[PDB]
Amino acid sequence: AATREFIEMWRLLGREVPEHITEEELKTLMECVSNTAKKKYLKYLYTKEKVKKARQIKKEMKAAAREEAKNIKKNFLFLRLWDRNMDIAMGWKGAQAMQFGQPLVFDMAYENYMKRKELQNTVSQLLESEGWNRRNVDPFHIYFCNLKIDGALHRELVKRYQEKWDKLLLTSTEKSHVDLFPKDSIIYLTADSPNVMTTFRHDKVYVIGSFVDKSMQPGTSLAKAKRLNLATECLPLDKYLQWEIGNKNLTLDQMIRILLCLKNNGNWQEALQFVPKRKHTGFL
Amino acid sequence: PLRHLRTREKRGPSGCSGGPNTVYLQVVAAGSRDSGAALYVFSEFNRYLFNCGEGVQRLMQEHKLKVARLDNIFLTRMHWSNVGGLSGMILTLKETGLPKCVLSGPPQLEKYLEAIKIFSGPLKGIELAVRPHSAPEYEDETMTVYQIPIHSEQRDSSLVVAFICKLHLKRGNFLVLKAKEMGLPVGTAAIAPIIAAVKDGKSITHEGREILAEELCTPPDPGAAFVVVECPDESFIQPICENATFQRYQGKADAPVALVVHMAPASVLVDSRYQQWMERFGPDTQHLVLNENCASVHNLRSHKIQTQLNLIHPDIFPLLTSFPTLSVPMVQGECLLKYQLRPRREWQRDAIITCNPEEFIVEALQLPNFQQSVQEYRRSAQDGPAPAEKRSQYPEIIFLGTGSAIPMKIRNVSATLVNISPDTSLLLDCGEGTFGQLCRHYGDQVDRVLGTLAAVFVSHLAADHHTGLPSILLQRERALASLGKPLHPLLVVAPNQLKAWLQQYHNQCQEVLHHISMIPAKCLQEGAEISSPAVERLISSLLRTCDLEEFQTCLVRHCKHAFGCALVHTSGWKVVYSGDTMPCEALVRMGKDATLLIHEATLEDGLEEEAVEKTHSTTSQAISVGMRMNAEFIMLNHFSQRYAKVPLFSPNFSEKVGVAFDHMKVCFGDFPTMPKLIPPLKALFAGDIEEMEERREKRELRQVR
RNA sequence: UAAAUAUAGUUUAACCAAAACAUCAGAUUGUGAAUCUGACAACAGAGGCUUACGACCCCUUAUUUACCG
Ligand SMILES: Nc1nc2c(ncn2[C@@H]2O[C@H](COP(=O)(O)OP(=O)(O)OP(=O)(O)O)[C@@H](O)[C@H]2O)c(=O)[nH]1
Ligand SMILES: Nc1ncnc2c1ncn2[C@@H]1O[C@H](CSCC[C@H](N)C(=O)O)[C@@H](O)[C@H]1O
Ligand SMILES: [Zn+2]
Repeated sequence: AATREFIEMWRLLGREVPEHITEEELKTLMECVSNTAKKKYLKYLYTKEKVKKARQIKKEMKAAAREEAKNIKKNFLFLRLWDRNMDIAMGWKGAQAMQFGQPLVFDMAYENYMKRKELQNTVSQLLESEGWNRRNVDPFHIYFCNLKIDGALHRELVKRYQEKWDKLLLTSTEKSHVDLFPKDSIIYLTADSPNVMTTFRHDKVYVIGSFVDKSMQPGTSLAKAKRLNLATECLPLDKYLQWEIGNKNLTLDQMIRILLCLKNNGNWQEALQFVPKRKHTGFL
Repeated sequence: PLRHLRTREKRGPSGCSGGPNTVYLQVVAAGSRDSGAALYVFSEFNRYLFNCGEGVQRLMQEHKLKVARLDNIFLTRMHWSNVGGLSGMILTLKETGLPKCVLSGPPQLEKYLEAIKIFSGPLKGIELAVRPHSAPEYEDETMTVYQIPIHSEQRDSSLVVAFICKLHLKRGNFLVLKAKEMGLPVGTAAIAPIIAAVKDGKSITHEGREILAEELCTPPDPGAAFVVVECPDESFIQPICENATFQRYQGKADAPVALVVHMAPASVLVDSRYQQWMERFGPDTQHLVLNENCASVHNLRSHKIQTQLNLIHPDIFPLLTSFPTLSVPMVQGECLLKYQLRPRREWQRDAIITCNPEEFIVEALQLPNFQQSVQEYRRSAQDGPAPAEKRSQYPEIIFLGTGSAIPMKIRNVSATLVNISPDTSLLLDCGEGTFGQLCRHYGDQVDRVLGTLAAVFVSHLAADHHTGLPSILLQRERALASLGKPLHPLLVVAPNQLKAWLQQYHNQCQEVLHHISMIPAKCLQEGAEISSPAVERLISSLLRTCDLEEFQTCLVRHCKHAFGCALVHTSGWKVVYSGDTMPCEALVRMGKDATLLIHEATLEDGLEEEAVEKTHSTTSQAISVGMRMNAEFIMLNHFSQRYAKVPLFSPNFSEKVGVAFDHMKVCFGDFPTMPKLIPPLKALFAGDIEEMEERREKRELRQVR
């Protein structure tokens, strides 16, 4: 590719540019069809190396630090096998959740509204969100609805989980949540809903739209809910928090941690602990 | 507090180390009769405005053209068509907190500023420094402005100021990549100051070879220049053509002019002597013309909203109506037309607004309940019972403005036109840009309307209700001349103090009092003192010309010397208009059994405490006064910014109450139809209504807190 | 309408420049696994400029405050 015609002086020009690039990275560079977009991507691609080597340099510096102390310097009940035992324990709990647990739906029908940066970030929040469900005392039955098998979102999920994808204790499906559940019990959670969520209802299916629009697109989740006949609710952030800073649309890992706290009889004081403290000045 | 002055040192001493990167010239007023002629210059560090005409502030805010960053306002003539509406502009500048604004033009703005202080509050907080043409050259971080006074062959009414602007030289780009092969350390904080020398072009000794820096720097822009010149009429063509200063910029090849804006009518341009003048500038110089030949829309939102309401009822909401090859090529001015001067000289036509009605209707039906409600109302009214009481088509009430104080995209400041008969009319209030609303509402018929305008009433010395009065007078004189009718002074009923502003303007700025026959509002009251006989035959003219059986007035509860009104016709119908004021008992005694009542309804229900703080009423109090009026119908106007697009509908809204909009016609034969227009109304304004109910809720949370 | 702001896991720090705590996959761990090997690291967004940068300038969305002679 001739796209090297930009990089090979942009390094000499004085802008921050990474030294190691591949054709796969080079391909995504040419979709950036403006000077600022290319500069923004190159800045991201440059800082990837910057924290890599800095953390790289840290780790073998530690290797010398421990190898000198490790080489120079009884009755037990259990073998030290806890990480294996914890994973098995969460597996049994997840298997029980898939049968009797309350369903929670992550709507994957937002692939067409996301750029590559946003789509990748959605998976990262999805990975953390499902991780917190596993470690909970009373896990949800997590559903991935509207997830196209060949779609971009599915391929990214497979790449991140690798072998674990086929072994996850969650129900991923092509069908919409309206096909799996009665339309009366579905409550599409969205920040733009005019109805404020008062109490957590254990006989309802809460739908979270897996949409991370860093280029914020208000009303997208509400439009989907009103395109169907689904009811909507919004978190009582204004009721219990003194907001000052930032968007009121929380991340997927914060949302699931708020719902999990509510499901475990926690009040709104404990549940809203997971709203970033940088966005408000205390609970009232 | 504005970012413009707080981030001052970041801008740099000589700009950002030499010149601004981008500079274009945008037209906010293409020269139409209603909108006037105005020009806007954008730069990285400064923003300029030319010929701040009446209603220009409305156009600059509606087109997202920031006002809190303006530095100088250049006026080419000491004339109301060019200076009018500046009083509103300085109030807007004061609101934003801008400390200092510089005015330029004829030396008479010294007297103009002291003249407008009669009505406007002493502008505390904002510095107004008038810089006349006799002052030295004004140099800024971006550009240099040259002021040339031009005197016609015939205060001083023959003075015209023309501006020859000149952009400062911008330091060129630095060929940083080639400097490596020479040996320059591109690395940051490594012999960087050479770049400043590279910008300057001075030689620097590097790698044992002191080279002239322009070798490693792009050829710097010498700085394109543009000229702002206005030729009001024929008597200014000759002095402009023979102006010595202009020869220094057109005949020379070292100082080209990129663009020349021409604020002159069509008749001036076709003149042969003026024709030779543009070609003398050179074939390179583009020419822009702003005059009445422009055919474009400015108040797009007003046109947009008017078309949508026109679907509900065409008669009640009439549609707004818009009002020879040349040797030298020239480009007609259009709204938001741009001409970039740096780094490329080109005609940027992208931002020009388009006025396509079809979209505006299309937007209407896709609304949730608009199409159903309009259709439901149409069959109920057109194909239902008798269409109201059988009464005459006159009088008809024209609501040219329903704005509380500042103009807004949807509503202009208060101005109401009453058509007593087809051959006579009167103005109940004349706010800023009232003629613009008059011209937009009638189009080619504005001159006929001005010919039938017999009297003007002014409620209180508040500027929202009277600052547009001068603009009517010059247009009325032109309209009367076009119709051939003899020129006679207009009848104005207003408080005595209104003469103070007019006397100041007439003796210092421009002759306008010869069109004025002012009748003080004090002698119009009931049981009033017998005044001088000179006023006495004027009061007979008021009743005779306007066919009024009686014309009453009283002091309404507001700022001192504030007055209400009451029209009584020989036929019998009685129209009572109340300016800004809380429920007043004197008003109640005035218009008992009035046919129609127009009342101030500025605030919501639940804001009574600042309603008295601002001497202003709410909807329920205004409605309750209407019941105390025992009036057939009630009209609400003078809505505040909070009711930006639509008044909130209180449960007290009965069949005897109604809401007013801009360019909305109300006749006595439409009274029962007005309540029937409500169901369509929230249907179109549904997204807007939900904004009001929540912001009403937000204040409750503050009260609860 | 204007000014302040806007960290997509969370905080801190900020012209310091990357941390600390977390997250995902693999691990049969002899009790420092308190680890190892990998995955992901975008300070609202889209554009301009500039040798550059998080700076500077428009624009979009949003948040908190104020908002008429
Ligand atoms: N002073 C003041 N003006 C406000 C306030 N809220 C809204 N406005 C005014 O209302 C305008 C609304 O702007 P827009 O939202 O573009 O207006 P719109 O008529 O809804 O037009 P669209 O956005 O195209 O739908 C603002 O630009 C202000 O002029 C407020 O709190 N204070
Ligand atoms: N304050 C809040 N209350 C309820 N749900 C919220 C919320 N903030 C975020 N969410 C949920 O978290 C998900 C990602 S936030 C993104 C929402 C979407 N981009 C929009 O503009 O509407 C959404 O599906 C939303 O349902
Ligand atoms: Zn008023």
